[PDB]
Formats: sequence, C-alpha cells, structure tokens
Amino acid sequence: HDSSKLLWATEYIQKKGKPVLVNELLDYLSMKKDDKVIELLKKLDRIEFDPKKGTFKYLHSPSELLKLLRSQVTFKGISCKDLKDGWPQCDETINQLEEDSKILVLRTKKDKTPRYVWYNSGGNLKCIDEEFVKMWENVQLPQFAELPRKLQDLGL
Amino acid sequence: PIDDIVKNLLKFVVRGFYGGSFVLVLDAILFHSVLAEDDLKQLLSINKTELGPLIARLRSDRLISIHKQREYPPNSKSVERVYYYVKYPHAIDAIKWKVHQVVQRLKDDLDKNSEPNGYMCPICLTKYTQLEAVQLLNFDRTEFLCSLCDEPLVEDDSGKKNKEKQDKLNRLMDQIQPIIDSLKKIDDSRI
Ligand SMILES: [Zn+2]
Repeated sequence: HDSSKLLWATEYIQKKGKPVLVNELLDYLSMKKDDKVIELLKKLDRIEFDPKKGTFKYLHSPSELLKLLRSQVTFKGISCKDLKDGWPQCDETINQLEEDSKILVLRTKKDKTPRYVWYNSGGNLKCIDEEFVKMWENVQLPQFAELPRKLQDLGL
Repeated sequence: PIDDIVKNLLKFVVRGFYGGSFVLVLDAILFHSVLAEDDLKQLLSINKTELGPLIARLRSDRLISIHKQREYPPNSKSVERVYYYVKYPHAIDAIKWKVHQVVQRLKDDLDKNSEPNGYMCPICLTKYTQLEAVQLLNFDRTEFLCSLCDEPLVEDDSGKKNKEKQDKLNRLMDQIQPIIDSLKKIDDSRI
C-alpha cells in the first residue's frame, strides 16, 4: 500500500534513529524502494528529506523539555511518546530534573509513567511531610462568607 | 499583581499538600479564565477517572469553582461551558482555616504528653500511681505490691512523646512559613 509501506519505512527510519545512507534506508526494509514512499516522505515531515546526502531524522533535550513544557502553557496535551523516542529515557531525565525541572504526570509506575506536558515552579515540593498532608486532609474546608467572618475573629 | 501570589501559594500548598496531577489541573484551569472541559481533558490526556477528583479537590479547596458561564452553541442545542472560576477569597480563607486547624491540633498534641507520674503493674497490666499505691505500701516493705496479683509494681510514663510533638510543631511551622508568607502578603489587599 502507499500508506502502509511509507509508514513502514518511517517506523523503520524511526527505529534507526540516526542519519543513515539513502541506500542503507531503502534496503533496510526492502519495502520503501518506490519513489512514492520517498515523495511522501519528502512531501511530509514524517521523514526529514533534504537536498544534501542521505539523512533521515525527524523534521529533544532536557533543556528543550523545559522549553517544551514552557511551550505547552495554555495548550493541548502531548504524551511522552515523542519524549521517549525523543531523548531516550526521559523518565530518568524527569526524575533527575525533578522539582519542576522536568515535570511529569505519573498516573502509575507501571506504564513507563506515561506523562504529559506540565509546567510548574516548585514542581516537586516534597518538603511537606506526609502526615502534614493527612492532618491537612484531616481538616474539612467550611462554607460561605462566614469563613472570612471566622478568621477575622481569629484575626487572619 | 496580587493574583499571581494567590496562584503561587495555591500551587505551593497543592504541590506540597496534594499530588502533582492536582497542580497540573490547577495550572490547566489557570491557563484559561473560561476554559472548556474538553480542552482541559485533552491537555491532561488521561481518562476521566483521573480528571474529576482533582477538579473535585479544587472545588473542595475552593481554589477554583464551577461557573455556569453562558455558552450559546451553534447546533440549535443548549450546551453550557464547563469553565472554572477561581474563588480566590474563599480559596485563601479556607487554606488559612486548614492552616489554623492543623496548627492548633498539633499544638494540642504538644500539651498532651508532657508530664510523667504514676505506676503500672506489668503482670496483670493495670495502671498505678503514687497515691493509691502508697495506701498499699506495707511497713515491712519498700516497694508497692499489687492489690490484684500481690506482686510489686513499676513506674510508667514517658515525656518522649512531648519531644515528638515538639518536632512536629517545628516541622509544621517550617512547612507553613511560605504558606503564611503568601497569606499575609495576600492579606494586604484581601485578594
Ligand atoms: Zn498486678
């Protein structure tokens, strides 16, 4: 197919992840040997095609992830799949760049912690003791503007 | 502006006293004044099973409240906009009340375990004291036997717990200082 073979090459190109010879790539899968896959690759951003020698890349750094997190303010949500093909082991980078340096959405630690784009200042704020969270949650937040009334009584 | 410190303190308490997905949604809500839930859903890119409770906590914390903002759809139907409206005065006042209830409780804990006096029996495990037992001292004895087991007693209490409570108030004040920094800073204009 025109869509299956070119997609097969792009994943094959994606799997390589390095600038390979235009001859090394075409024989890599033995499927994208027609000009349609290359033309689709050149017409699209799936495979980076340039007038120079055979170089296959995307159209990627912990610093850039900060830029990426900054660029995802007031915007949609992106998975870490482009962050996992995208500076491999960004989970290491997220844990190392903790405290908002590489924020994460850790739904659970069994799916490579599939996270999203998150922007924060403190990010981690693990200084707050766990019991303090309990005794924080131990307190139930009250009703309407008597809450300003109670605290003026307390002087807050 | 005073609102950013209101926002910054909110992100502080909710990153410290709540999870990260809480601050992800709060920023998401803070990303747009009138934010559709659908855009919020795609930003999180997670199931509704992981979006609602975080919004519920923000509603419970009164940091952000649900506003029935008039949305007139173009499909000849009636669709509301699920756009969160941040209730800042009720956000900070509630946080203060939590702060006030958390500090006095742990303050009360400090006074709970301060002073040792009284015995026990360690055989039948019944508590004792100076006085009831000195009633029980015998002229031929130096130590207080037990009424029950006829078997001498031991002392019991430990002020260690008061020290344990002293550290907790120390720990809570260290945790609460940036919170009460922002609150008083917010308290200038009541915003
Ligand atoms: Zn006894």
